[PDB]
Amino acid sequence: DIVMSQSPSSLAVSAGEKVTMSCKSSQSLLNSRTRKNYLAWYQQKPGQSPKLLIYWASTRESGVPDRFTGSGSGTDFTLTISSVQAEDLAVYYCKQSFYLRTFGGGTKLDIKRADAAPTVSIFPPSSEQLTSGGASVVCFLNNFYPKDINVRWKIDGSERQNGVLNSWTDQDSKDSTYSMSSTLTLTKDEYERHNSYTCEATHKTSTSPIVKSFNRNE
Amino acid sequence: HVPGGGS
Amino acid sequence: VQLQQSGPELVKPGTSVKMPCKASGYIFTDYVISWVKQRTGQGLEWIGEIFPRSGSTYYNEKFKGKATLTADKSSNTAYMQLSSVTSEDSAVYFCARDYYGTSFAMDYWGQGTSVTVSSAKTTPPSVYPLAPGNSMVTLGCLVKGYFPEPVTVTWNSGSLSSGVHTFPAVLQSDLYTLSSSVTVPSSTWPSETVTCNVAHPASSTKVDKKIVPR
Repeated sequence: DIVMSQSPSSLAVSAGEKVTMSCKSSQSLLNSRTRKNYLAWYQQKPGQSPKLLIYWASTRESGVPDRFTGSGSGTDFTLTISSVQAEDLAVYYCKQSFYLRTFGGGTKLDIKRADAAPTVSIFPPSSEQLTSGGASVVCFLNNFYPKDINVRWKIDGSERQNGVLNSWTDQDSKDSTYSMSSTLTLTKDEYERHNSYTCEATHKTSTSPIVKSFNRNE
Repeated sequence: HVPGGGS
Repeated sequence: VQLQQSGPELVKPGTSVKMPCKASGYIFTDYVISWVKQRTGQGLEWIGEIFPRSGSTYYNEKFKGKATLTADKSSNTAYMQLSSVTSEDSAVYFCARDYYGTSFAMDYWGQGTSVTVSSAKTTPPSVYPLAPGNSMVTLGCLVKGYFPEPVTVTWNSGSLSSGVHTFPAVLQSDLYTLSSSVTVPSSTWPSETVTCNVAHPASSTKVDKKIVPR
């Protein structure tokens, strides 16, 4: 019945900066078993299974780089990352194994990088889909930063607000960027009543919205 | 089989 | 060392699911297997552990009477069985090797079994090519109207890796839709063929959609 508490819940730093995060246990994790505190640190990159980083409060697991350093004793513990890399994008959990097991609720690590304008791409519906009666128009917005972005769909100049499904990638561990998908889905019937289709992106990197269009005929 | 390091 | 979990599973409310974790590269009886739950966008959550040498178990209070942890020495396989399941049990479930005796740490983890609890029916995806309407060209794949999650997307059977984004699925009224974008040199397409490969474990569907111009 031991609880684990992590803070901060979230964290952001630029590549190269140092970061520190804290984990506290409701009771002592130390023992008669040598100096040992039974506390571990785990890393989870988006889509991936967890990875053990540190055990015994301070000891590096094999194949974990030295820029990861865990510390603390009793009921107070710390993970420090010196020289944060884009690839350290992850959630970090702390875990007690002094009695049974209990995980922390995690500290999410976000990376801060330079600003980056999106590659915007527009894709009309496919022949296959149209044949079966749907009309999905997809707009990709790729490799931008910061994550704050807004999309507007225009059919023949009029903004359209339903049938729109958006999805954001987790932050990219190679270049620290984000990407986004937007799909506007209509009936084929509704799609064949108009010509010009436009996706408009509003981002910090341009004062003027980034536009891509196509014409159903042309 | 013990329930953790604290035995 | 490896821990091999079953593929993604759709199960009905009120029923059971039993998932395996097949162990290898080590002495099965010298370590404990521990099991961990993770709900969509939530933290990790420990379920319990089993010491295969003896068969003895421990449980997070939370999961007593819900989760039954078993093991098989002869085939180096640990099992977790969930009973009388509800939407609450829909999650990814990991098995992990815990170095009971010292580290008391989970040094190796399985790929995790994605379990969805719903009486909804398995629907294979409709996969659509996305061909476009400065050297670098972007193309895509639309993966629409499937259930349950997950699907696996690759491009030229994984040979094209860099410059691929697969976007998270989004749920609309019992069906999932997601998409993937791939970005190659404008020099390589369509002069060379590009195909997206969609796999939906729950229906065992594998679709290959070739991206053709126009």
